[PDB]
Amino acid sequence: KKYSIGLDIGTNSVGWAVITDEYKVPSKKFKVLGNTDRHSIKKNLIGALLFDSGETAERTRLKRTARRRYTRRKNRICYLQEIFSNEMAKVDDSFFHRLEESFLVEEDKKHERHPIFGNIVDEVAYHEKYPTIYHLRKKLVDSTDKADLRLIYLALAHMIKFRGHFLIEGDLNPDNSDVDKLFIQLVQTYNQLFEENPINASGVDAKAILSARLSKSRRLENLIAQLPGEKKNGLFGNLIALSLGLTPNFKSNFDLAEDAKLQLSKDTYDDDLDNLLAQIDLFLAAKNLSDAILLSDILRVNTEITKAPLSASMIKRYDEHHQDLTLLKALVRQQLPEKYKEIFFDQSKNGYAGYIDGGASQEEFYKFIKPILEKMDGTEELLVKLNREDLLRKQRTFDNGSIPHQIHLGELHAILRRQEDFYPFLKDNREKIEKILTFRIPYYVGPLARGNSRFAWMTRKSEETITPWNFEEVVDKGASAQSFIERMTNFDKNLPNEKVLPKHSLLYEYFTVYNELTKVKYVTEGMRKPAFLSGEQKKAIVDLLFKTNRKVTVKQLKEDYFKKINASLGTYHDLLKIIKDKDFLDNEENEDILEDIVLTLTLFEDREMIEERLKTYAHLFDDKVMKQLKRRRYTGWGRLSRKLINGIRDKQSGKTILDFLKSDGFANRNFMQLIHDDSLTFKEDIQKAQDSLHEHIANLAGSPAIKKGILQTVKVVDELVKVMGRHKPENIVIEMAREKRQLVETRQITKHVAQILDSRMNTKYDENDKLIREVKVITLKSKLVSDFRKDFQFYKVREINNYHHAHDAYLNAVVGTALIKKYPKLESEFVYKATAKYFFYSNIMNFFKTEITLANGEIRKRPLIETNGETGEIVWDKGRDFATVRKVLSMPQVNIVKKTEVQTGGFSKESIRPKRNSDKLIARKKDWDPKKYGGFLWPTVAYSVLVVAKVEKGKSKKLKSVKELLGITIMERSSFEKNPIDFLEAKGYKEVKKDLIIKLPKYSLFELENGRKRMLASAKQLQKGNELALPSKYVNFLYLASHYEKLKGSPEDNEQKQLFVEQHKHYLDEIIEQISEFSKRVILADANLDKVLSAYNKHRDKPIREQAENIIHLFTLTRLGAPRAFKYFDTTIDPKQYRSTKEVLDATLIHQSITGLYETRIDLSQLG
RNA sequence: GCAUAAAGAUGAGACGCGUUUUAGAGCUAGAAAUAGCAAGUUAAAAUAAGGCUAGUCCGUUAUCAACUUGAAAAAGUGGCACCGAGUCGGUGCUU
DNA sequence: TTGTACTGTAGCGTCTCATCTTTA
DNA sequence: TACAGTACAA
Repeated sequence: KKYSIGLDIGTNSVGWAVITDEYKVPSKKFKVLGNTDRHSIKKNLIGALLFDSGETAERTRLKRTARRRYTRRKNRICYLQEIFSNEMAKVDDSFFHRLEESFLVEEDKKHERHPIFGNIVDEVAYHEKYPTIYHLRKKLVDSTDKADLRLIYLALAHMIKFRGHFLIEGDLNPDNSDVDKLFIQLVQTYNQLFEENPINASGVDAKAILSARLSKSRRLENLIAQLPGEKKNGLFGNLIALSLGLTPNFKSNFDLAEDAKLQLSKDTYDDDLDNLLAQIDLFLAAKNLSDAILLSDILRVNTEITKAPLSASMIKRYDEHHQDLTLLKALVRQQLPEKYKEIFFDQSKNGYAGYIDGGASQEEFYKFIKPILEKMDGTEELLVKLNREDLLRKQRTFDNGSIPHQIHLGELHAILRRQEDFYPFLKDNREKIEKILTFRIPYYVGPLARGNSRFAWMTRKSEETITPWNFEEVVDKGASAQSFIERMTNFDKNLPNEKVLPKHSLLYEYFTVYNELTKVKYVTEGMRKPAFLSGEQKKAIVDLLFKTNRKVTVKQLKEDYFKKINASLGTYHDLLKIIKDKDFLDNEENEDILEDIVLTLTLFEDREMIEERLKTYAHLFDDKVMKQLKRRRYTGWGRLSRKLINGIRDKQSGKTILDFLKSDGFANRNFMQLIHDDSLTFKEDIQKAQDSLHEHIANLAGSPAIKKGILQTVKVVDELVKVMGRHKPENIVIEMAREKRQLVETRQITKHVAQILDSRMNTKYDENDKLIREVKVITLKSKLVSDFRKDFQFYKVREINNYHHAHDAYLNAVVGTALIKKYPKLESEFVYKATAKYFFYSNIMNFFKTEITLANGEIRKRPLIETNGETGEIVWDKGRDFATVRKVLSMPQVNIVKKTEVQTGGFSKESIRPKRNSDKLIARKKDWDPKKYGGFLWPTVAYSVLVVAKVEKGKSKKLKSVKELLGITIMERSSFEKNPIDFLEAKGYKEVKKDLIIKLPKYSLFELENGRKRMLASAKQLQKGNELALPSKYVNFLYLASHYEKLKGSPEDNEQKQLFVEQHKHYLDEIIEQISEFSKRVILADANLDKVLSAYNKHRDKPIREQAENIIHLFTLTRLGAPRAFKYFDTTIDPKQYRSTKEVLDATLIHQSITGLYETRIDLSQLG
């Protein structure tokens, strides 16, 4: 009467089985609903549920940030146009409207088709004058003429729209660092500080380290070669620590005024050089070198002194492109005149035309043109330009990601500074335009929402619209920066209402050192029995050692104190070398505000909000010591709150928990032992400190991929309980996969299972016990059932069918129950040192084996009947039990369910196809007709919809009644579910029968003649749906065959398996018969099938291993799901696609429940 | 609990490309189908259609068999034993 | 004039910062 | 892998 549910959870499957206490799987007649004639169907209680993998929220987040970036960039351009509008209205007022209209075709425009100047002659004169935008930018930076206001807008908008990265946070200016040589300036500044003035000889110094990975192995030698040496690490002769600090902190080499540990930084050189900058320079020339190295790396050499180096570099790129284009054209004319048409005219060959007008990248163009350029002569400098990747370049390439925003800011500042005198409004709000360019939302502020986002945490002081100008007096940056951290650091697991402390808390580190000092016991001459460290001894250990040094050694008790009378307190040592007062550290009277200091230096990292938090302590401290504290910075958070640390007194000892850790006398108790005890009043308070599955699924943290596996397992268990007449099982057996995103997600998809199933299943209790254990949830490791498979010839072959999930589940259930009934006293080990446990798990399994062999090559015998022994009940019966297992594995009917899903995601594929006279193109925008503008293709159908209505076909318009499938794409889903009838009537259908509309998601199952099933992949595509239930003998033979010598068993055993697979060669022809019969009944791919037969016939002489391996490959023909392309020995067999859904409109639609036991068949041929 | 690993999540702020349509007067010999030649590097705009609480916000993760109640949330709906096994069949009790 | 049947398409490279988490 | 685009076949 009782039973047990076995489960095998995966990332793409949930295998379920129901066994009774003698390992048989029962079967029941289930009621069939619907309008078909069949009223009851026999089904076995074993099966699997398949689904598509659950996806992480990553891609959605990336596209969301891209959306926000485009919105904010368009807002930047709108701010700049708002600035320009009043004066633009006085000169060519339609200008911004033409720029907005630019995308439209010639007929859709409402102004002249030429955007910039609004007529042909001025537009072509402009494009002849400035071939690129960079010519215009350099002209506006350098020339001193009053320019047309439109050109000013074009340049400023081009800098503001595409504006470079923000990684370099210093206020870099390139014009002081344009030159590649700085050696003489650095050496002059050196010897006016270090009065030597030795004989010196100049040399270029920036590029010389750019030749290699920047390191001293070049530099010490080259700098001694530059300046005649009196030192080696402090010559100030282009030493690398001036260019970039060392990544490990190291003290100053030939220091200027004070000892300080230099570091690689772009955040602290404006502060940590207070050896001078708070008391007053080599470091000026040093930072000039520091700019110079990457600036020469990212700008080409400038021999003319211009204020716009980036525009000049791009002009140089353009000019060399033009020269090499002319040269290459002439050369391929005069040497290879038949290749000229292919290179410069055919735009699909990766030539020059395919590099400009086609879609070939620079690398593809180089790879194509290298043989052409090399087989010629006179093309040598072009070849070296190609080897340096500098041949026929473009002004906007993939490697413009190195330009910092400072260079664009310099060019924009130069343009405004030149042109302010002729247009006064440009001078009146130059700062505003520079702010538009330079502004970023801080990462700790997040989206600028008004309470309508689920991603925002910002709090605003006022309620005005946030522009880049009033951002500092509308956003409470302090509170927002706080909430950026507070939303992330979780509460403690015990009292989930208080935020945890920082890990560098004095209280938390006190807790840690006292916790792992509490259970330190010393055995010595002074006592005959071991005693733990008393509170005085723990005090002495902390006070002498921890409060002076971070490392620990307990031996001071034996060597000093008894005559005299993974632990650290790092923050105490830090604050003792900063404040340098031991009193104010040991003074607990202000320890709360000391923790406030630690908390603020943990919450905040941007410097002035740290100072903002230390305004309130200005009266405690003098100015230089907050200059010392602001440089300190703490990272990481403690695991438990302050209420558990200091907000509680025990009702028996009278002590706070940290007082026990400080002093619990002898018989010391640690933190965990304290809170696990109920005689001390902690456990009941923790239980008092403590309601839906769908949140319990989430706050048990992990990716949203866990939710599918766990939740489908839970719903399977719920419906399986419902199937058995609400009678709860006595066991549930869980695969755990303990001893690869699939495996780590799988282990997360198994860890939660025992908790959720035990909490859901066992819910009734009494006054004597607060849970009556009724459903023992067993946890098993995969090794157990894997050894059970490989030890009694129950081999799995994953390629044949999806029955292996259900079979694995059944195996989990049988070995789990048969394990705990043999060893009842070991419930507390499975039911909800490493080598010893490994040997335990290795030697537990042998009780199944009739013959047991030790690690001695000798024999012992075990009886056929296994018994518990504590009570004589039989728990395994060698014989009928193996017969039962083989019978269950050989069953042909297993409930395999593909979970039907309404598809969600992108509207279509992301590439934008060119224009065509086609109706399949999806409009990019409401007014943008794709016949003129192009659009997207491959839309994704959300779910199909069976309709039955009249359509007006024939040039004689009259109503033929029709019934056909229709694909409701993700774009149309909302407009369809709003009102299906009007949407269908807009699709042309007329007199739609509203009650006959059937929503069909993906993998909707239909049954056809001969029991041939098809899964609806879309309105225009089907999938295979049946399972080849190949008998157990053939799968055993195939596993023993395809792994022919990699089996690695003991010698005589693998040899007799060798002769067995040799002796049963006819199984190959029998499996060919099985696949041919199944594929002629259900797969209906004749050409692929007789290709398979012919390829099998032509390789009958091949060895058993290779033949069997290709037979394993052969099951891709009959597999459930999409038709795939497989290969035999030689031939690659392309799939027969099921590319028409006319076939299922007269079939039996099957509505399977999650277990698949409850069905609702709808015969579609009786509709319309 | 801490130290020593690794693998993975969730969120925010930025950058550079790419694609698309338009603008950058193509010339000559010609009924031309055309053929020769010249040119090519850049810009604007969009970058899920869109939505309304109109924010420098939100729009691709998760959830979803059918049927009966329920706006929704949700709740509810399907007899058993035995002999067999080509995707489940048969026989026998029961209302 | 419209159903099969075959080869072909399919947005991606980072960077700065936060916190977590499970399994050894 | 599910559409799409050419190119047979009615």
